Amino acid sequence: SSKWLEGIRKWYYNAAGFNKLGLMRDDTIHENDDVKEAIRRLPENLYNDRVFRIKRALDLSMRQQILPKEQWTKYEEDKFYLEPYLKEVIRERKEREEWTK
Amino acid sequence: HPQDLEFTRLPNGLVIASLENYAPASRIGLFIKAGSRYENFNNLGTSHLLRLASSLTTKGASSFKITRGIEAVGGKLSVTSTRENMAYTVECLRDDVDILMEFLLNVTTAPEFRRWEVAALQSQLRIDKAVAFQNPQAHVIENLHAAAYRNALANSLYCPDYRIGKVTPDELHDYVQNHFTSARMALIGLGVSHPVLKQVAEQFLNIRGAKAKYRGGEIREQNGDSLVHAALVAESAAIGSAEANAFSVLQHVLGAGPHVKRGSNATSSLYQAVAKGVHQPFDVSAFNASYSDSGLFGFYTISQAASAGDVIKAAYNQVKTIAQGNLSNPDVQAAKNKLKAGYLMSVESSEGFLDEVGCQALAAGSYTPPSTVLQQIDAVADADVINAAKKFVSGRKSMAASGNLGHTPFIDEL
Amino acid sequence: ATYAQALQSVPETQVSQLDNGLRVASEQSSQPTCTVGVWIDAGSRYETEKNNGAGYFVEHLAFKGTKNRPGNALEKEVESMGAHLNAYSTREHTAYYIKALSKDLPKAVELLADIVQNCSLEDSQIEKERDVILQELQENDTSMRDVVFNYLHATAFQGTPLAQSVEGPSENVRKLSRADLTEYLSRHYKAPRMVLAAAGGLEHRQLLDLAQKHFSGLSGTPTLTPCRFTGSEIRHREDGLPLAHVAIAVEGPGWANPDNVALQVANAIIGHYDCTYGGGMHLSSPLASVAVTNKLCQSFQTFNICYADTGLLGAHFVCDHMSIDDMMFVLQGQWMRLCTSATESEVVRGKNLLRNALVSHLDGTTPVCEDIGRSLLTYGRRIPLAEWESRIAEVDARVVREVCSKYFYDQCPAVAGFGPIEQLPDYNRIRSGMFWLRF
Repeated sequence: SSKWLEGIRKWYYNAAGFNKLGLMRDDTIHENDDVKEAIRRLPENLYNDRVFRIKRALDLSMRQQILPKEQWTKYEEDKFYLEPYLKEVIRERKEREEWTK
Repeated sequence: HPQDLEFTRLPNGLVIASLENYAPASRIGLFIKAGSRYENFNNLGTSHLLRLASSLTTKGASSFKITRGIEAVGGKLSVTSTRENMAYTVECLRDDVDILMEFLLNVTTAPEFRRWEVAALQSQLRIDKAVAFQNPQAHVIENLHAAAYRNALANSLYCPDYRIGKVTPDELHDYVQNHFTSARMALIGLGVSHPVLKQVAEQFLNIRGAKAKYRGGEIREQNGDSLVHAALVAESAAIGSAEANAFSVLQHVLGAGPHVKRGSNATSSLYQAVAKGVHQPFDVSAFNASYSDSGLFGFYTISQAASAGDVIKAAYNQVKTIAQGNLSNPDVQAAKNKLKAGYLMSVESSEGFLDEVGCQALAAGSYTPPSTVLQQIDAVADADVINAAKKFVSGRKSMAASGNLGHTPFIDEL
Repeated sequence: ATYAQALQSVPETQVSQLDNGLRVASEQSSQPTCTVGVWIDAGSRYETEKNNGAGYFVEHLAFKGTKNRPGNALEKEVESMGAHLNAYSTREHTAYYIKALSKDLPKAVELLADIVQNCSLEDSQIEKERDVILQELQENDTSMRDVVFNYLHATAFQGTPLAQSVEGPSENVRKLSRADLTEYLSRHYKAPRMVLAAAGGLEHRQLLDLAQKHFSGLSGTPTLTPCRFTGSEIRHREDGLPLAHVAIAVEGPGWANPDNVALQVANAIIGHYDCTYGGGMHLSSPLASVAVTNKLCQSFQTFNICYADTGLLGAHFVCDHMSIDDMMFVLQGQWMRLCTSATESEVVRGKNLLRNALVSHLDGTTPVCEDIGRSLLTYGRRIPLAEWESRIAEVDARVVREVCSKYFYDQCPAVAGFGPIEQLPDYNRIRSGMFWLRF
């Protein structure tokens, strides 16, 4: 049932690897310009925390070294912050397209 | 034409004045007491920021939907404000007012005001203040109000230099929550019917500071640009009084803007007597700033720097010889007819007619037709004019000045 | 109400003639005021070389001494009746009108007859007012937009009297004579060419009676030549200016073509922008959205002005000199976009904007009476609003691409450049990028 799909999700989140460099979900997003608008529109404190986590990740991958066991961001306590903002940017994209057609 | 106005003051606090005439250019004004006097020293620039914030995302419809739809039906939205008021004016065809009315509803009662658009709005504030103060007279007038109120009426129509950026939109949203309440809205309409606005204003708004004293003093600006501006005003008369109407007839007797282009202010006796006094190219007028709980009145002078105080002395002696009863009475009647022409020709269009009919409606509580107001222009005795001028002489002073101020006195030699 | 309810309830603007050449007309209205004016079809087009600035001189000289009344008793009586008095003289059409109250109506028509046919002139007046008009040229020298449009005319009409500036050169100002000025008065005002147009709280019966009662005795009893639109560039490099002013225009169709209305639709689509608007990134106009996006212009206006079967289909943008070729590129890009790929929704939006601008323009007293006066000097008639709704409904995107393929697509421009023109490209770049080779 629904419990099994969530267990697949938890396995995949552990085997993905971006919890071993301390990152969170909304820090691996590939940039179009919509992503760039969503990154522009952030509140300041989470933007600073984003750049700190990114900079630790680039450091650790520079010396190709994984964080300890204890500092891994465990599943479903990471902040899913970008999906409102990126959702609204894509919504305005669809709005431009449906208005000009 | 068997048609005329229609009124209803909806008793939970709002006004509706519809005028179903047969003109295609239909206009909707929505008038609120939310001007600069409801904003204090800790949130300056906020009404200016709200004026340029006409076109943002509202609760349900983003700014794209709003701007593109209103331009697609082709309506034009202008927003105008004074120290007392704001005024949302949407002008369009006679048939396309319901969706523009819903966009007006969104603009009023649907605030989101998101932060990146607020930053773009900061840039817009800087550009707007430059376009404002690149003309000298408005700078002088804001100095003048700053030199005659020890409270919230002295503030600008704009953003001061230190409120750029330091203003956040949640200050605006709390400003919405404490002043855009439903008991403060006068909805006036030209070209629309009463039941349309009755349904909209009845179902579609649904929400629900202190007096200003007299400061007294002067504000100088050394500018060094060969056009000395000087405005001198005393506190005269609040709203409503035929005393203030007598000050209006007084400024007609003194002289207002020239009714003839390329003239020399013929019956405007200030410039006649001061051209007799000073033989130079200069420019003199009178001015009156009536507001609800207080008022102001005085004169204004553009002059060369070398002959400024001579003009100020001469016109001041003209005010003294008029306040000491040395004039003619049918000239007061012809100036009453000048105010008749002024009031009837401030309501030529749809637009200024809308403006002052609604501002009078929001001020006086009910509508008053213009013909009895013309009767009230003619029906004020000359003793009221003389006592008003003597009250202006008897009062204190308020002087704003700008330019090469090395030939202009301060107080005593005024 | 509906569109038939819109166009149905309409006044009719009765016209007539007096057999002196006096074309009289009026429109009733509901206001308790009026505006009574004379439009005289005499501007800079109806002059010679040797007297550039005669008409400007008269419209600045006809208020300082009348025939019966002394040195300023005219204006004295005008402020005695409490009314506004205005005069402005274009390159072909001249206006003298009184915005007055209803009660002083025979006084109004008598004073207007005094201004029209009953002016005195003194030589102390020509002396002092000559000094005044040199002051006024000092005033005009920094009003940059009029400097631009005077550049535009003065290059587009080499030879013809249309390129005469209304003010005239100052060396044509300080050599005049009252006899030659009145010889212009006595040759170029006479029989047909004047409309007594009134608007407001009166009647055509009333105004016809006052016309017969006042203006009878004008005793009215050989011009209007074509105009060669040459097309070139004029430029004034002066880098002591902060803002750059560039105008570009091509040949205007005039009045005897509904292609006037077609270009009104097109320049309703393109139109105008200023830096002090609300909402920049969401403008429907693509030129406006791009000029906000890359922050190009301070302002522009893309518009029409026409004289009798000629004129300037025009555009005028103000921007900083480090952004000129970009603005010119996107301007020609929108022109050629209308030339080839004119689709329907933009035509619909332009027709809505034409409705709005036309109706809200024709308002009040002075715009109404201005419309009627310049209509019945040029047309012979006034256009009713049913004609405007019909000639809006007539024009679609096919008419747009026809008019744009004739008027824009590879036609020689007139470019007036003023200020910091250092980036502003050569005329051949305007020529080669003016059309498209489909890029």
